[PDB]
Amino acid sequence: NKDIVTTRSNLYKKYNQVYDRSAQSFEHVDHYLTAESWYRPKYILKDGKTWTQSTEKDFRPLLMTWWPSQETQRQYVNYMNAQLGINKTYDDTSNQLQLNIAAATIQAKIEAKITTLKNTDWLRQTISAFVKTQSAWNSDSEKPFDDHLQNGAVLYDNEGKLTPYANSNYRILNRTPTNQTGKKDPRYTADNTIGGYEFLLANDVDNSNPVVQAEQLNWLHFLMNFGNIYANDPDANFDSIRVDAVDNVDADLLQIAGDYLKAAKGIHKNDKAANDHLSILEAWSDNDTPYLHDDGDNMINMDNKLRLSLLFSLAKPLNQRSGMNPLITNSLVNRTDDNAETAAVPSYSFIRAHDSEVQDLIRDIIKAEINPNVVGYSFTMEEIKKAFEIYNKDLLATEKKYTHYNTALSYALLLTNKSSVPRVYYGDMFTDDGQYMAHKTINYEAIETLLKARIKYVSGGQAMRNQQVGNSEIITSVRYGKGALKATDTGDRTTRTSGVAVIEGNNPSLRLKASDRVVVNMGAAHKNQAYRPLLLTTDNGIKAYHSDQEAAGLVRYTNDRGELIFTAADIKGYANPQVSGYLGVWVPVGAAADQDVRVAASTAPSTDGKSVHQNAALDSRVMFEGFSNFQAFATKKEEYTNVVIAKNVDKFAEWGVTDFEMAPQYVSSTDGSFLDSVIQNGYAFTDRYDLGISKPNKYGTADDLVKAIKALHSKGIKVMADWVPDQMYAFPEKEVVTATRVDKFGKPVEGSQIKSVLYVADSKSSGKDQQAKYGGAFLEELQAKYPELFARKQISTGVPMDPSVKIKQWSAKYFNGTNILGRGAGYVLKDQATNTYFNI
Ligand SMILES: C[C@H]1O[C@H](O[C@H]2[C@H](O)[C@@H](O)[C@@H](O[C@H]3[C@H](O)[C@@H](O)[C@@H](O)O[C@@H]3CO)O[C@@H]2CO)[C@H](O)[C@@H](O)[C@@H]1N[C@H]1C=C(CO)[C@@H](O)[C@H](O)[C@H]1O
Ligand SMILES: [Ca+2]
Repeated sequence: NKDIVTTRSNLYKKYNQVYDRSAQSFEHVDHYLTAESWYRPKYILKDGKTWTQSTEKDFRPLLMTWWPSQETQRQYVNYMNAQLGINKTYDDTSNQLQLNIAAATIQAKIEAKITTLKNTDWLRQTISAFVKTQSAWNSDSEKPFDDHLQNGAVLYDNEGKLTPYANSNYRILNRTPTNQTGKKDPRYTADNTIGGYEFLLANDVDNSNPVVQAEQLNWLHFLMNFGNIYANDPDANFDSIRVDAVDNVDADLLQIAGDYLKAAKGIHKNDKAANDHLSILEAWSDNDTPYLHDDGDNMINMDNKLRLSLLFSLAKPLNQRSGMNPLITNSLVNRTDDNAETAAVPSYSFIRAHDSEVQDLIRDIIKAEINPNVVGYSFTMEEIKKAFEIYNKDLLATEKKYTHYNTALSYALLLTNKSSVPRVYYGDMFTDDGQYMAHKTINYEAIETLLKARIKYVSGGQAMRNQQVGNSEIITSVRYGKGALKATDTGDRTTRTSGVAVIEGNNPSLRLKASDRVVVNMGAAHKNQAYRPLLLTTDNGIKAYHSDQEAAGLVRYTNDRGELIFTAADIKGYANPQVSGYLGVWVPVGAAADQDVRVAASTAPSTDGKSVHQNAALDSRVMFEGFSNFQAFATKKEEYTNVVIAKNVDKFAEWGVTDFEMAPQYVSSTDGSFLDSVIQNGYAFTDRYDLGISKPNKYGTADDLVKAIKALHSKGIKVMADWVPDQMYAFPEKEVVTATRVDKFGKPVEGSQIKSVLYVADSKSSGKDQQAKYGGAFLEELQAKYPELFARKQISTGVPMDPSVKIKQWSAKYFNGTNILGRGAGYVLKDQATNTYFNI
């Protein structure tokens, strides 16, 4: 209640009283005081000598003259004595007068050191360190930890009497696509659970708040007009988006993004529009794909079934590997005989991504050889570097203990499968660490060969076969050639010189019997035809054939029925750094050097109520995830990722890349509280609009980004922006909130001292950043052009988006809560007499 009276505390107690009752003599947060707060007293004991008359800019720790309890005063006195070379300690029976005289001595010698040592910085550090020793002011009162990635979270109370500026009518949690109405959707049964959880990392954005929802749409419009807005260059806009962390945010965002793409880009009218803005989800629940399909196929999800199938049938260690038939049937699309003009559901397919099956491997290495107590993905840079030593040796072993086997086999399937958009991971062609595109992996040659051949040969219907041979099994996968959807189609000239056969085994012990025959039906267009190898497993790796002349001596022929026939002389198991099993790829002889069997999207009207259609034109696309979490930091400008991308767009065009998925371009925060802010990938940020504008991002300056987008567009490659509405990191201004310790679903942890309790968070942006410039700056334009976006009543809330408020400054009122900050349950100071919080 406004008046810190200093009585029976410190011998010097009438000089230490507060300068005035003004708030400007206290370092306060929302007019509360913290254990680390400093204040301006009336007099300063200058050099610990003379009670200097004035105080001006002379702020001193409040813990120098005031304490919450006598026990804390004693702890402070013992601590500060040790810090200042005063060899006296006071145990739990010493009395008040002794403590006040000790505190006076400590004050005097503090002021001596302040005038000796130039500044007060050391005192800030020493006071905060002491405060961290106190359980009411550190992690101890925030325990027990839980399986939140960062050990826990607190949820901000919607009605806090002491913090009404942080109140909310929303904070509706866990409204995943499965759980969007607050009840588990009865349509979707592949996932038993509620399909996600609200609290993932750092400060959790409340995407149930209509004002926030509107600001998310503002941001989306900004990214898709980045060229126009920042550089007045319409050739430098992002073309599409990736929706990050779908299962940790309110699913209303899916309708908002879809609606926006329909209204602003017309993706629902024809395939040309849709494919010009092909947008994706990172949505891990198996309900998300049927959900997104019922929603209109306005975006596409990953095929997680196919992914797991590749992982467990090919990538895992030999003794943990599953049988091979899942590669055919355990997918969105059963590829036994895929003869459809248009598959039932669109999707993209991958084996590794910047996060998936990379940071998992680094964590495995750390947990098993460095620090067994590693928490989630909260690595230190030192742990990361020691782990990449192990990782990089394992990559080249024949017997891998940590990294994937059979990468080239995985890509042989991904890049010749029908009915999916493959997404190539950067770190599978180039090293996961090091400078951008500086070092090829051992699989670069095979993968590049596959990408080029995909342009030239991959089209038509598909047939996958699983054949038990000798002591093991193989699969064949065949594409019939352009224009041949069914195996009986005899084709035209281009059919004859396209199509492909892939043969794989996942067991190095594979031995065929002398009587075994692998009869690969190529299709009715390929009777009595010469075929040559594209990829062949060898003893030490994979031989790639880049031309018909490079393979001139290995030609073989189909019989009169269009069958290639293989025996033990052709197929056996191998064990080398690239293959644990067997891989062979064959193409028909004689395709023109410029043969291109891809197909452009039609402008014919769409008539089935979906926007994206998995047909030959979409199957003609290739997505490229163009970064690695663990890229080195550029040492000179020519090593900047976006600079290098601009310098190699010819390479991406020759690989058939149609969609370049760039890293998130937001300037990263540097708090190091998660992997993303340690290696600074772009997913941990404080300013949604700072795309390398105030400072370069890890990939270059904003002009480097503009030039990279233009260079990609100059080859017809579309460019994808990473929409990250889940969380934000490292806000520069503190705020006092009413909070409750919770699990990642928002359920309160009992036995917790944080329960409708004052808590100090970092949750205000500066008001002088890009957010303050652009926040809500396009809502009037968007409402004017597209009123129906603001008319829709969103599913989770029952109301429209609310664009009547612009978010120029983030504040706790717009967030569900935060990961625990190690500040404790009692950081906000109370008058001990009245058990009342101090306020000004
Ligand atoms: C942090 C990163 O992963 C997050 O999701 C993880 C899931 O919680 C895992 O369980 C795993 O999914 C399995 C499902 O739980 C399971 O039910 C099944 O349906 O599918 C999986 C097993 O087959 O997947 C994730 C492991 O990475 C989170 O949802 C995801 O969005 C996160 N990655 C992006 C987001 C951020 C934060 O902005 C960044 O940390 C990353 O770099 C982004 O890529
Ligand atoms: Ca969330």
